[PDB]
Amino acid sequence: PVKPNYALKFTLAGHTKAVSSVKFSPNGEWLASSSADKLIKIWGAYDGKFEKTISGHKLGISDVAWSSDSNLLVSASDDKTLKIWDVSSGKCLKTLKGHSNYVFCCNFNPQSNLIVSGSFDESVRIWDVKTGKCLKTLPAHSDPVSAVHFNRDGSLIVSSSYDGLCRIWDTASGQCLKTLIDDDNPPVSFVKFSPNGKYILAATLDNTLKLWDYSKGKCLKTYTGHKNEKYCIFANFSVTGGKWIVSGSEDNLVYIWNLQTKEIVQKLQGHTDVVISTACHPTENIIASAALENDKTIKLWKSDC
Ligand SMILES: CN1CCc2cc(-c3cn4c(n3)CCC4)ccc21
Ligand SMILES: CN1CCc2cc(-c3cn4c(n3)CCC4)ccc21
Repeated sequence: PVKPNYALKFTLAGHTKAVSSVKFSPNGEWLASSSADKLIKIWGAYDGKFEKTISGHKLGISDVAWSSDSNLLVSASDDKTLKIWDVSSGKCLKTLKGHSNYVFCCNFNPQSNLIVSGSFDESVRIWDVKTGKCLKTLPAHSDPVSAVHFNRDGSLIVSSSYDGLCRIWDTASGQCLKTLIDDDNPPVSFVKFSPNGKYILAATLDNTLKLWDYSKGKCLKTYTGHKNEKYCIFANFSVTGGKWIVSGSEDNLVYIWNLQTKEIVQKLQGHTDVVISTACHPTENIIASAALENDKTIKLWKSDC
C-alpha cells in the first residue's frame, strides 16, 4: 500500500482531565489509558467498550505500560512513584519508590521481569518486578527524562531528555554505551527503538522526528510537517500494514508518514486539543490517539491497509 486510509471508528470518553498515554495490550484485546485525573482506564481494543477503572495514585499519571503477557500494567505518576497493577483484579501489587520527583515514563522489558523508568529528577531507574526494588539508578541526564524504552531482547535501554541527548544503556551493567549528538541538540521529547532494534526514533521540540542508526550514530531519516514545540508526544512504528511513522501533533492532528520516503501519507482529523499520545495495534491496522485537557477523548481509527 502506498497510502493507508485510517478512518474514525470509536471515540472513548471517560477521563475528566487530559489523557497522557494510551497503549495496546500485547495480546491485542485491550487499550490502557492514563490521565491527569489520576486514573487508569481499560477499554476494548476492537469495540472501544469501556471495561474498568484502576485507581490508587495520589497525583496525575504520565505513562502506563503493559507486561508482555498482558496481565500487568505499570504506571508512572507525579506522586513520584510507579505502581505495578494486576489488571484482572485491579490490585496494586507493588509501589516502586525511589525517584525524588515526577515519574514521567515507564516500560517493561520483553521478559517483563524488569521495569525501566525516567523522571523529572533526571535519573533513569531499573526495577525488579517481583520484588519491587530498585536495582540500578543511572545518572542518565542533566535535565528531565522524557522517555525510556527497552530494545527487542531487553539488553539495551534508550533514554531521552530535555538536555538534548539520547543515550543507550546496557541493562545488565548500567553503563552508558552511546550518546547521540546531532549537529544541534534541541530538547528530545520522545525516543523508542525500532521493532528490529537497529534504529531509534527520536522526537525533538523543533517540530522534527528523526530515525537514527544509533550504532553508527547517524541520522537516516527526518520527518516534518507536524507541530511539536512544547509537549512530549509519543511516536510509533506502524508495521501491521504499510510501514509508517505515526505521531500526535500540537495542531490536534494525528500524522502518518511513509517511513522510507518521509512523505506525509495521512493526517487524521477529529481531536479538539493537542494529540499527546498515539499507539499502534500489534496485529490489526488500528491506531489509538488521545488528547489533552480541552478534548479529553481517546479515538480508535482503522485502515484497510
Ligand atoms: C497532562 N500532561 C500534559 C502533557 C503531557 C505529556 C506526557 C508524556 C509522558 N510521556 C510522553 N509524554 C512521551 C514519553 C512518556 C504525560 C502527561 C502530560
Ligand atoms: C520530560 N520533562 C520535560 C519538562 C517536564 C515537566 C513535568 C511536570 C509535570 N508536572 C509539572 N511539571 C507540574 C505539575 C505536574 C514532567 C516531566 C517533564
